[PDB]
Amino acid sequence: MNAPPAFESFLLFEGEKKITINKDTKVPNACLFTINKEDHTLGNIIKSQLLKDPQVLFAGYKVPHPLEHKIIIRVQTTPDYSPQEAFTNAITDLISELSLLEERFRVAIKDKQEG
Amino acid sequence: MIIPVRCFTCGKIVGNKWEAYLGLLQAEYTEGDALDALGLKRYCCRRMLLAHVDLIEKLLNYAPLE
Amino acid sequence: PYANQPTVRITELTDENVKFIIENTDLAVANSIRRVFIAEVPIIAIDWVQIDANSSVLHDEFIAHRLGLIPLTSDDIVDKLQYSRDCTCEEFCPECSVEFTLDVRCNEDQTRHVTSRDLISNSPRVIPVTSRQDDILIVKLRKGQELRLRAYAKKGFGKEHAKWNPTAGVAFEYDPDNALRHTVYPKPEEWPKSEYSELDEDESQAPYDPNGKPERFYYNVESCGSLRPETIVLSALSGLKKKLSDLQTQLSHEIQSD
Amino acid sequence: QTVRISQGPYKGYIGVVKDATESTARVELHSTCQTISVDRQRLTTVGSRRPGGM
Amino acid sequence: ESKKGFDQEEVFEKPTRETCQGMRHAIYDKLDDDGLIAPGVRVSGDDVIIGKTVTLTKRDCSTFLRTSETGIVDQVMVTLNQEGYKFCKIRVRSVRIPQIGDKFA
Amino acid sequence: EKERFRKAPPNYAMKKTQLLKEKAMAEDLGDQDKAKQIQDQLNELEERAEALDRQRTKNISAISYINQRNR
Amino acid sequence: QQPMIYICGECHTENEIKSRDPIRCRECGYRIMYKKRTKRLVVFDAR
Amino acid sequence: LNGLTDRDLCELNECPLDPGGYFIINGSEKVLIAQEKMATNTVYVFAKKDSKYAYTGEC
RNA sequence: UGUUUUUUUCUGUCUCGUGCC
Ligand SMILES: [Zn+2]
Ligand SMILES: [Zn+2]
Ligand SMILES: [Zn+2]
Repeated sequence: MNAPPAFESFLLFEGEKKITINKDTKVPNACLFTINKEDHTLGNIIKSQLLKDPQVLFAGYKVPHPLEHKIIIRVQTTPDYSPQEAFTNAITDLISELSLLEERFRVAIKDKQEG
Repeated sequence: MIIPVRCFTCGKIVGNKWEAYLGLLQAEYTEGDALDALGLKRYCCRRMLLAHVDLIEKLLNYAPLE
Repeated sequence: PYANQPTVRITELTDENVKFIIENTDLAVANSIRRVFIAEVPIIAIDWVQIDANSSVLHDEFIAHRLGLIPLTSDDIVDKLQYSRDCTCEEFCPECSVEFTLDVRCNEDQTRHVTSRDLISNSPRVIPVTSRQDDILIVKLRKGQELRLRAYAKKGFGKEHAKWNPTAGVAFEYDPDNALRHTVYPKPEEWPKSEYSELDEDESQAPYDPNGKPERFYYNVESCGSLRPETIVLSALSGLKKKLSDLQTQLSHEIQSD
Repeated sequence: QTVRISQGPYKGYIGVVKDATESTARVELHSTCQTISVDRQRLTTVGSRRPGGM
Repeated sequence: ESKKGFDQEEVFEKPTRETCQGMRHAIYDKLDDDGLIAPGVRVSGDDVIIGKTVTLTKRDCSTFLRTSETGIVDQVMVTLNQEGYKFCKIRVRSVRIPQIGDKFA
Repeated sequence: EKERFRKAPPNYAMKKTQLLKEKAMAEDLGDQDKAKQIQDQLNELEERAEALDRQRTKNISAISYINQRNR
Repeated sequence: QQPMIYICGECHTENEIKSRDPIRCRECGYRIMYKKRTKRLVVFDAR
Repeated sequence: LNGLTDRDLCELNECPLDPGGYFIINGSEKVLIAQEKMATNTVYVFAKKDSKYAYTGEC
């Protein structure tokens, strides 16, 4: 009777923020990015892209509870490199790589048809 | 009771294949060749034509009128 | 501190499935692209059935359940229509939905086979998979029974329900030879060789490789019939790009607000 | 009375108002076996009459 | 229905808001005027399923769907029992989607 | 008055009519009456078989054929 | 003006049955009879 | 339904697969559980120890 | 120089059988 619907996994609720930044107090230059209504699709690629950057000292996400739709990403970089710009660069260059992959796949398909 | 529309595990449409499966078994083909003649490679989709029971016929035997 | 330049090579292009290879990319990107292939792919499907007279032997909900699983071709319609949740009108408008109708009544003595062909759609291009192989059997009617109803179709993705799952099964596989030791075979000689394995029949598995990254990820996206496989790949990549862009915009707004 | 949700995530469902208030109103969904509390303004009466009667 | 006594008597009839003294705080216009719900109609917990009213003016001696059932009426059948009174049976279906905690084996 | 003119076999009372005819034949000790009842029962059975064959000509018969050849 | 249309058991023939009447079909004569589908907005979600 | 073809059974709102052999009382399927007991007309010689008799010839 | 409505927790008996941790 109380099974949740299907739209509460991706659709935002009124008042609920898509992303929230929270600075950590245990170590300097460390913030936990909390993402709402998402899953491993949008966190694993960002985790790996952050891992590629050498200036990022720490990078990793988790799922507080599988039924609940939220992921926390913790990022810790060098003191001369804020984690906000690290996250922004990771997202931007991941977008660029995905677009390039799209373009290459499309040209490969169009060449494969009768060619 | 009736053929499903898609395989539970995979998702390939199998609903449009029960009648063809019966026909191929009808002519001379046997099951082991009929299944791959229809185009079912994964073993998960092959239970839909082997494990399915066709109980809709008995239900249709109880015609409401005439 | 930047990403990579992946390469693509299609090995088999057909109208039912595509086998392509992605090289020079991280495992996480590959797995995410797979999960988007399965879950987050826009596609049209039946999601609102109005049953007016159902005298069949099956349940009233059984008809709707079966109709929900009937694929609908959306090669150039899914990109145009908008999600019903974000619509700015009332009732299922044709600009954001597609109407269907089914009116079959077994009059002759022989039993009827109500197939997907009976779904008379208002739009020409939004039709069940019957263009170019028998049709999806919905139910069987007998003399005296009938089935009248009309349904509307909307856009959705597999994350909401399995009706919007275009891909049948994605065969994701990387590193056919067990070179990275990501799996340890107790008896390698007892296992068969992968389809894409380049090693000879003598050696069982490739030797260990300490400094080696996973590359050359293989794909076998298999379309159910609604969307074309390459169309599925393009739509999934475009959706992932849109999600990334929205996340970037939200992060930028959050940073400026602080 | 039978109503129809015209806006919000449940747009398209059909139900009968169970308990109504000045702002919100509980409507039991036809398909699913669950009752939700949707805003009254999100509802649109459709009714079910029978013209004729002769 | 049955003949309880010389003055007591049961009959199928929609218990209105005026003549019937004993009455539940539930919806009654959901069923037709016979006192039997039509098939394929929404019912939920604590909903009137039959329109039985016994005269004392009348008392709503009608049964209700059990709490936490939330099903749909499949068909309604009416007949006479051996005694010759109006005898009816109603069955309510429910699509139980497999959810967590259900016992499998 | 309705069943007086309305012919009996239609439509779902075929089994009931056959049972009634058999009971009447068993109860009746006469020869002509028993023969007439037996002929009526045989005619009803033949009509029911023909109606089923017409209804079960497709699918219902092909499924029996495939099952028998498969066994 | 609804005369409470009912459906016979085996004959499946429409019958008009009002209150304070025996529950029998217009021909043959049986004791079992069902009701007709409601006229309400029966709308399901194909989920 | 004694030796009746499946045609009539289907026409009488019944199935040929029903095993049968169950009474119908007040519209409820009643079944008689086969009770077992001690065989009659047979001599039994037990050795009950919690009594004053060493042996007992029950029949 | 004027403007029509206030009533609310009901409730059921004794017996037997089956299934589950
Ligand atoms: Zn399968
Ligand atoms: Zn619209
Ligand atoms: Zn009658």
